[PDB]
Amino acid sequence: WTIGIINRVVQLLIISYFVGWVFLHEKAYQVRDTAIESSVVTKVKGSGLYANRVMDVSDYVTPPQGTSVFVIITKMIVTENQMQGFCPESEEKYRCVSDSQCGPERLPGGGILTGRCVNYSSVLRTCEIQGWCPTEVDTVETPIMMEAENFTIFIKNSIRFPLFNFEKGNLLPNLTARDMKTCRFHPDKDPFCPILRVGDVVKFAGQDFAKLARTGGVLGIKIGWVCDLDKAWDQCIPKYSFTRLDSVSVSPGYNFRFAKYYKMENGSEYRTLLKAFGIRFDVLVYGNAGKFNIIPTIISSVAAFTSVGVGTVLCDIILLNF
Amino acid sequence: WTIGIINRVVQLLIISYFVGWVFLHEKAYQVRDTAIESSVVTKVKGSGLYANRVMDVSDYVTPPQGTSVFVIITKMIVTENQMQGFCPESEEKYRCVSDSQCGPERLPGGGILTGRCVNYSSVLRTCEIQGWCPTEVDTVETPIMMEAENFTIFIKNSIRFPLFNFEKGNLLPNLTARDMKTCRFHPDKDPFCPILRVGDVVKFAGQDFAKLARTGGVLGIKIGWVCDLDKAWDQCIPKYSFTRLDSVSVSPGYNFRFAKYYKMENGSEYRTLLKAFGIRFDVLVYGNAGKFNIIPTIISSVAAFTSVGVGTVLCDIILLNF
Amino acid sequence: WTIGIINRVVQLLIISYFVGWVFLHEKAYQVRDTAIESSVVTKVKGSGLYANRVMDVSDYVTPPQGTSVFVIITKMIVTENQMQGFCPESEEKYRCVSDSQCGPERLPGGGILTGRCVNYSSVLRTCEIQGWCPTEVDTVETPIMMEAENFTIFIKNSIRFPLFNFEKGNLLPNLTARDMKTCRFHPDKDPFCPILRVGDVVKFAGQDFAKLARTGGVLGIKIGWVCDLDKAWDQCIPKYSFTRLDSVSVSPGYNFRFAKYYKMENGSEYRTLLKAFGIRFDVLVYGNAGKFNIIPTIISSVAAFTSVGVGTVLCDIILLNF
Ligand SMILES: *[C@@H]1O[C@H](CO)[C@@H](O)[C@H](O)[C@H]1NC(C)=O
Ligand SMILES: *[C@@H]1O[C@H](CO)[C@@H](O)[C@H](O)[C@H]1NC(C)=O
Ligand SMILES: *[C@@H]1O[C@H](CO)[C@@H](O)[C@H](O)[C@H]1NC(C)=O
Ligand SMILES: *[C@@H]1O[C@H](CO)[C@@H](O)[C@H](O)[C@H]1NC(C)=O
Ligand SMILES: *[C@@H]1O[C@H](CO)[C@@H](O)[C@H](O)[C@H]1NC(C)=O
Ligand SMILES: *[C@@H]1O[C@H](CO)[C@@H](O)[C@H](O)[C@H]1NC(C)=O
Ligand SMILES: *[C@@H]1O[C@H](CO)[C@@H](O)[C@H](O)[C@H]1NC(C)=O
Ligand SMILES: *[C@@H]1O[C@H](CO)[C@@H](O)[C@H](O)[C@H]1NC(C)=O
Ligand SMILES: *[C@@H]1O[C@H](CO)[C@@H](O)[C@H](O)[C@H]1NC(C)=O
Ligand SMILES: [Mg+2]
Ligand SMILES: [Mg+2]
Ligand SMILES: [Mg+2]
Ligand code: NA
Repeated sequence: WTIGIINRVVQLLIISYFVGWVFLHEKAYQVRDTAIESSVVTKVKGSGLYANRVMDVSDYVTPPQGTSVFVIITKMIVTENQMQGFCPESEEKYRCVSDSQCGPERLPGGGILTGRCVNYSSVLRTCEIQGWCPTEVDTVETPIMMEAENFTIFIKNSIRFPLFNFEKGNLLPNLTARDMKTCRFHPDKDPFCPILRVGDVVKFAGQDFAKLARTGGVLGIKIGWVCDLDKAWDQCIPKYSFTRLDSVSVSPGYNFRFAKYYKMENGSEYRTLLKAFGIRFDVLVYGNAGKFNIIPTIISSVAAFTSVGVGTVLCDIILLNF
Repeated sequence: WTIGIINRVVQLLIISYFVGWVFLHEKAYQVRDTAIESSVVTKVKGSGLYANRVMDVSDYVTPPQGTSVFVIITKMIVTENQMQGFCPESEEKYRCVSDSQCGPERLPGGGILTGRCVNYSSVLRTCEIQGWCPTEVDTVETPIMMEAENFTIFIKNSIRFPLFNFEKGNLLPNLTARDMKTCRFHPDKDPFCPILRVGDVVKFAGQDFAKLARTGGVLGIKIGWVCDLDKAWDQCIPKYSFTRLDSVSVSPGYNFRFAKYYKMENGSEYRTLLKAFGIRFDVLVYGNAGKFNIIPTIISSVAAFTSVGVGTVLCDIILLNF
Repeated sequence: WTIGIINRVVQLLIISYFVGWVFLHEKAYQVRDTAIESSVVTKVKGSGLYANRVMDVSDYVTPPQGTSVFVIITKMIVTENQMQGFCPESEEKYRCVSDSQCGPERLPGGGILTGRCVNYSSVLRTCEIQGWCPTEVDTVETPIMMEAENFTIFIKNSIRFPLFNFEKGNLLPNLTARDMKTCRFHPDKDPFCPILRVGDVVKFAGQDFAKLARTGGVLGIKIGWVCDLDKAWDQCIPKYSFTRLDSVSVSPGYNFRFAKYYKMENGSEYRTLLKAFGIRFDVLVYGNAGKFNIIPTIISSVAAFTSVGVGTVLCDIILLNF
């Protein structure tokens, strides 16, 4: 009966269209490269005011070289002119009553205890320690450099898909509405401007510059490179997303210590101990490309052929049986 | 004969179970993401004693920001108060007899030679050089800061599987037997404590803190994120492994030079030249996840179908022929 | 007719050889690992002359620790002895006529403006600013440290393929024609020498050390690890390639600012502001290995079987029809 092949031909048409759109949708005919080889170079611009001092790129930016990870110092605690010596630590947790509870057995991971219970002040008695004297008082409150919000982060990214030897950069003057020296990344009005306003990045990650500058934090300028190398070089485009990575028992925020080391005319050594709070930026470059390949096109093809081949039989069984 | 389909039905049962367990075992039905997007933040705590000086985080930790790569200085060679000038180098390899063998042709990659053969001491005659005077004597023996062993490395890691947009952190208070502020990673008793005792990491990598602190070395806190995103968020868990990366013609160990730069009241410049030996830590974040997908489930399915389909024929040939 | 199976047997022979060589060529029987876990340690050696000063590793290398990203300073602009204070900026773009155009509305991202239009010199009138005084004059011309060309970059790389737990290093004394302490990477005469002459790397990337040292730049020592773990450990070998990553509205080159911070006997603070130009090196470690696997061998096998199975029919149709 001719209806049997019009039933069969219909079977083939429908089933094969479903399969075809599914595999055509998932690019099963494509091999994929997911090991993006990126190089990141960053440049920060801005000047701020902290106390009655002006902070510039050399002052609040560390490291200075512009790696994929860099810090903009917003707040900082200065313990000026420390000197190797003996002095009572200021932390209440070192509170003692007698030199009997200031032995090595107490606070092992801590600083170096002399073994004397000394009077830091009249209201606290703490174990004495050898080290940079006097000790740091990390419990006071200090201002934050608000100008940092208008600072700007320029991200130049040069990536390479090595499986296809397809290298490209994120500087695209045609894709940017404005000039490169003056544009400013807006996810909508200019999503390819490589210049990000700090405060902008803070918002894109959904965070408040006040609390963030106060406690410090870690943000991620995520650069995504999802590309179809079957298409044009013009189509491999970077998409910027933004997220906070520290999120959140443990106290949020981010701070590190570094000393400026000065020496005296007679030769004794002294340093300015700096506990720095700021915003660390991590440029996370992800990317994956896909090219037409003979092999995955063939495994996907075989898959589709056999699949439709069983579908038409099971459907003959379901229709006939009904 | 009904035995033919009981022979055939048995064929199908057995062969199909083998194939089924193999593919079910290898998760061939799953697509996999192997491009983990990790952010690493580290914090070291401890104080040590070196000579009659106390070293703290600002002193022995570099860089101070807590990147994925950081150094804990254990030993260091100080050449204090160098000054641009002329002086005889101290290395025997620069030994000369006359200014005839101290020409540019000799030791090209080396320092800057003046061309004079001068008497460094009474027992060595070396070519004179222009630079930081006096020269470094990197052949003496110095102590090591043993307290570093009790120092602690806190690793906060925030990773993201971008193919499934599955981000998660390694801070897991439920998975940790003790509190987070006080736990200590033990591969067995607390394998999810993010705090690693330095000496502990040294042992997990199978190394002796004495020789290591003496010569310096490179260790890897490997964080593995093998995950089945078909399963629960609770199942994506990090596994910490540890390894030494420098291993091993070339001299083992690890050392770098940095100068503390000081200036004089009259304006001449002088620096403290520091050859630092220590332990570099590299947090190597690896990870791969797998989710059920229609496409790999289909290619794997087709594979299994055709495979069993040929197996039953070859087995009919082997049984019948016998 | 026996010719039908000699036609069919020929069909099978030819078609199956084509398919077989194609899949055997693409290693479809192999699973692949593309997430290389590399550790990079670098060491630079050399001394150069800048002005009448000698620069050594501690002077021109930053950071000093030898990460995967490091800078060799070739040129630098010194603004010595800056001091918080008030002074007219020197950039023409801050040119003013009256204090009316030196309000916060002007040059928002810039430094901190006092609001006074002051006379920097007799030929320029600029807005006054609070900060490090005097201001930087980044428009003059300075020399470059040419010795840097003969400097040497030693790259020790320890990678790990985690899907197969296959770790290995790039130090291969057997593969190197000469000793390790004295070899020098030549793509041809010694492609496994881990020591790269700076100038050499500059050439391999197709660049001129003069213009590059003048304006600074970013180069990539690309280490490739393409490996067949079905083969011997001796066959997993690294291949060094070289490329310039900044390439190229925006001004080429690379420069960053850092200050050396000095303090006075009476306590006022002053710094040497350094705008550094040099060559940044990025060791880009890529790698992918492939091992024989049951699963991809099976999907590829099924693929080939069905494929040839349809080929012989379409060819019977093409031959018969002809
Ligand atoms: C580490 O601390 C313990 C106290 O908790 C102490 O007994 C031990 O001596 C310390 N280790 C070193 C090497 O000082
Ligand atoms: C950039 O713009 C010019 C127009 O002058 C065009 O010819 C060129 O193809 C564009 N390049 C890309 C990569 O779009
Ligand atoms: C150096 O001078 C300071 C005060 O000027 C003094 O406190 C210190 O003890 C001196 N150094 C030595 C080794 O006496
Ligand atoms: C590099 O060293 C050689 C000696 O090995 C010397 O002849 C040459 O001039 C040096 N290159 C530069 C740029 O100084
Ligand atoms: C953590 O513990 C609480 C118990 O109070 C539990 O409800 C929660 O689901 C746990 N979270 C995870 C991720 O296990
Ligand atoms: C600065 O003073 C030191 C000793 O105080 C002296 O050696 C040096 O020559 C002086 N600087 C100059 C340029 O003379
Ligand atoms: C940022 O700059 C604008 C001028 O463009 C200024 O009005 C605004 O107050 C600045 N933001 C902060 C936080 O100072
Ligand atoms: C290195 O050379 C020695 C020859 O003494 C040889 O026995 C050894 O197998 C070689 N190792 C490799 C990895 O080629
Ligand atoms: C410190 O001395 C310098 C000159 O020696 C002077 O310019 C400065 O004003 C002094 N510091 C203070 C706070 O007066
Ligand atoms: Mg304290
Ligand atoms: Mg020496
Ligand atoms: Mg300027
Ligand atoms: Na298949």
